[PDB]
Amino acid sequence: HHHMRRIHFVGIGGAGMCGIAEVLLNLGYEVSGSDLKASAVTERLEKFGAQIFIGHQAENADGADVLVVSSAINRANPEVASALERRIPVVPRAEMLAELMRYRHGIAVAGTHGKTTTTSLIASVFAAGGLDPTFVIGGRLNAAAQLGASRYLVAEADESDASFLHLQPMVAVVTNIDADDFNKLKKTFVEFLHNLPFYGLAVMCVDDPVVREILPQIARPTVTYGLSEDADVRAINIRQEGMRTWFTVLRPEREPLDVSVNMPGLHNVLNSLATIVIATDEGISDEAIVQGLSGFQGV
Amino acid sequence: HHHHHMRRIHFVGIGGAGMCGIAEVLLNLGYEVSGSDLKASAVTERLEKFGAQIFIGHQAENADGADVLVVSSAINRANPEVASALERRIPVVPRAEMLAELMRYRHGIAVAGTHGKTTTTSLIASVFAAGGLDPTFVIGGRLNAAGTQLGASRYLVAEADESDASFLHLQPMVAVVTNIDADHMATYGGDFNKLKKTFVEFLHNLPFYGLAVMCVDDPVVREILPQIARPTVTYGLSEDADVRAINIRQEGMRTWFTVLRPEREPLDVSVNMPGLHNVLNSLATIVIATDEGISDEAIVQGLSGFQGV
Ligand SMILES: Cn1nc(Nc2nc(N[C@@H]3c4ccccc4C[C@@H]3O)nc3[nH]ncc23)cc1C(C)(C)C
Ligand SMILES: Cn1nc(Nc2nc(N[C@@H]3c4ccccc4C[C@@H]3O)nc3[nH]ncc23)cc1C(C)(C)C
Repeated sequence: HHHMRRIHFVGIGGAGMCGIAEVLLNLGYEVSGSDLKASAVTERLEKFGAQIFIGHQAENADGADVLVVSSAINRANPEVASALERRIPVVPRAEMLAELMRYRHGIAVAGTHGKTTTTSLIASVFAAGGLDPTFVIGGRLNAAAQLGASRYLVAEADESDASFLHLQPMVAVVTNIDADDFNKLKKTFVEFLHNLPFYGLAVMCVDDPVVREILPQIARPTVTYGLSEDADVRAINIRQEGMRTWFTVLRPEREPLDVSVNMPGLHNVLNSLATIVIATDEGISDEAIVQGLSGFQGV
Repeated sequence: HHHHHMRRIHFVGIGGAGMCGIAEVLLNLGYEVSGSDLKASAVTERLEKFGAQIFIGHQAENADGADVLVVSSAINRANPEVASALERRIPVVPRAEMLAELMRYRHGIAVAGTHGKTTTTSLIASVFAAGGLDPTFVIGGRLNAAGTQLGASRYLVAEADESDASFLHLQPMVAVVTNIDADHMATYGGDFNKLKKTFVEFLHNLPFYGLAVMCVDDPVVREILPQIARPTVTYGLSEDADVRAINIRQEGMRTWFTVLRPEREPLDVSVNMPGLHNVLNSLATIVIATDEGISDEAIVQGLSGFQGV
């Protein structure tokens, strides 16, 4: 009925691996893992319930329903070789990482520029609202308290990643689609957005020419943002004051809200606008949006 | 809306035989459903009794309040309901896309493969009904339920056509591949190779906790089996199938066979259709039924109760 009970990580002390294991533990799965040396990472994992093996031997994979490996599927590893011989699924860590969105309210931040900063800004505003998300930057899981505890999983989505077209987010942001086959690149972003359920939300920067271009092709609920006169969630009254930028944000069915972001540059007004759309969608108060954006120090 | 962005779905032409079933399921899921049609009918009256809001005629205002519009297929920008929706960035989707989407809300069992999808879908529905699971099932783009409340049960069984635009966007809990056959396409080319990758990508839409049900009698299914990084149960007459038919006795139009299953005693079943392919269709059904926890008696009675599509 449920065909994954025990997940085994080959190299579980690795920087991308330990976080995923911790989330799977918080989800209630049995997690085991092998690593070449014990560390604070593995010791923390066993206290969360991981079964830790030092060294690689075939028997370490016994009982596992699925194996997670760092990247390449290396049959020279005896744990992997045992799994493959017995037809146990072996998946790269990026695929298990994407899979985590199936269990959480996933917010995927895509686009050529601004993914990392916007992900960080969302995490800071959600923290100010007490929503304490787990968020993924550079393939590493962090919390804003065990990983995966929160209802929310905020993750950058890199268009060049093999897992990009397999995410199952509830909310997807596209900040821009930039040339830095471009037409195949556009279709990739359209297919990404159609992985939203019909009750999900596509958050689209209409200041970006290509995002605006593909907007009518997205058959999912949308909120647009930008400085553009037709953006649903719009920045006006922008006054750049040294290291902080003040602006008023217009939102559908809300009074104008005066905010500031504690970083200069017009692109950071855009990163903030994306964050505001998302925080607004989750019911975060004006006060928490103001504190998260203006209290922010950097990625 | 906030957090959940679909509350009301509007159907243009809701009285159509392909549309009314989808509306009924969405109503059973708890959504608000509205629909327009050129004339009232017994179909619209039934939908109104289930809670649908019915509009006769097409006027832009019929779409007011809708979060998503469903059209039969083509998106006709001359239709005032469609045009009003598009003007407001309300998604307008063909019914095949809304139909695919229903699997997200249900324990979806998608039956794929070049041959046998309809019979296997029907047999699974027959066995799940015998097990008291009251499945809704999809053959030919039409929704059906065990008896005559579409969508009431957790279970949704649907054929998955590789040539459909929604094929690589299904979210099943269980996926079947009966075979991957080139038919009149040649075997060792680029076209057939793209078809293989399509089936592999389809199976990778299973969650890691889902199940891939794979006919290893088929050469191409056997070929792609090592690429599937999902839990798999294989079936067939092959000696190495996890779930195997043996002791096959073809009796006119009725076929007896014994099924071997891991950790189970051999089970004698029969199907009321001739041909080894119907033994294969039955084996796929037994794998899924076994995985679901359905009793031997429901598997036997479900398979023998089926007379045809
Ligand atoms: C940290 N960071 N964050 C960004 N964020 C966004 N950048 C843009 N576009 C960009 C932009 C915006 C204004 C002037 C020049 C450019 C160039 C590019 O076009 N669009 C956006 N929409 N939502 C967010 C966002 C962009 C950047 C970089 C460019 C400093 C790496
Ligand atoms: C109704 N129906 N149902 C089927 N079901 C399955 N057919 C096959 N194989 C197929 C087969 C079988 C016998 C002769 C020719 C072919 C071609 C392909 O090879 N494999 C299977 N695995 N699970 C189920 C199943 C097949 C058929 C047809 C062929 C009568 C349309």
